[PDB]
Amino acid sequence: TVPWFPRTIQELDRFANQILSYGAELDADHPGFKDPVYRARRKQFADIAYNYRHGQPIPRVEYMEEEKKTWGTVFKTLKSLYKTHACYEYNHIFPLLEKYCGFHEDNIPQLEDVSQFLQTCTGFRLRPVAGLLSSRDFLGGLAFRVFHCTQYIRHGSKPMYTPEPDICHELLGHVPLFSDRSFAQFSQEIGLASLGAPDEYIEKLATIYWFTVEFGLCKQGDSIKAYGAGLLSSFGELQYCLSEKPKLLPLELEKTAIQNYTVTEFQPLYYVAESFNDAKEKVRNFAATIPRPFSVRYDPYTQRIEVL
Ligand SMILES: NCCc1ccc(O)c(O)c1
Ligand SMILES: [Fe+3]
Repeated sequence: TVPWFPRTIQELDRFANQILSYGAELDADHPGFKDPVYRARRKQFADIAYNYRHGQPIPRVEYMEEEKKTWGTVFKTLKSLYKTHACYEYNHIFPLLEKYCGFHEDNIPQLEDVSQFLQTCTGFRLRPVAGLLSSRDFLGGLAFRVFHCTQYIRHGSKPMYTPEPDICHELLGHVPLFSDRSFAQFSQEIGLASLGAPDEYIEKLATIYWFTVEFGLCKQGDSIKAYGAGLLSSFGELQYCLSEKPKLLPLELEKTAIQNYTVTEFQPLYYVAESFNDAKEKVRNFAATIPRPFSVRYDPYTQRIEVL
């Protein structure tokens, strides 16, 4: 039968009891695996996420000097590339994040301040997430303009590398785009298409998500710029994606939806969007082909999904 999905924004609280409990930091391969302090610090951030409930302010955390040093290294190194590689929407908002959210080399911004700023721009809000959510729950949150965000940071032994999302990736990669109204509507359309969709389509939407929100390129004037969070938080791939090496294809969902990708090396190919409004339209058309015995609409006044 139709798989369950949240109908009010508060029902998102039901996701905490549905994450992968044995996370990446438990693998022998993780940069912080033999470090017991790092291991305890991760447990500490996971307990904060676990106990969090919709509507509460996100807890503030005092980051250690070692964590701030890792943040500073990542921040200074990536910052040099945005003016020439990042899409206009990213560069337009960055100064405001520096002024009101504390985006600076010496300070890790607190999620509550960032979430309030996003709320004022487009109504997006953040909630801390323990570990790995299923694609279904992760995309479902977007229908409500809710982004599940990590609050921990990568291990300091390898500042320019992370095998998973961490706070540098969320703040430098995702957050700036969620400040833009058109990108916000586009992300939300992906989430709405996902509600009650059969598993095999959830995987298609997760693949579309990967080639847009995480690794998307966008047309701007007669140029091409990065807007994908995974590119914007990766020093090496951001430079590589705008060089002559990768193959570039126009965003076509029927095709993008089944494309294979790897998470371990630079992407051999990227899809280019004409604009976020156009990508939004393509998602809405694609959602029409998903076999669901109903239709959905979000009502921002009461924060509930209406099932038609
Ligand atoms: N679901 C696979 C892991 C994942 C999901 C969403 C993201 O934004 C990200 O950076 C990584
Ligand atoms: Fe991400």
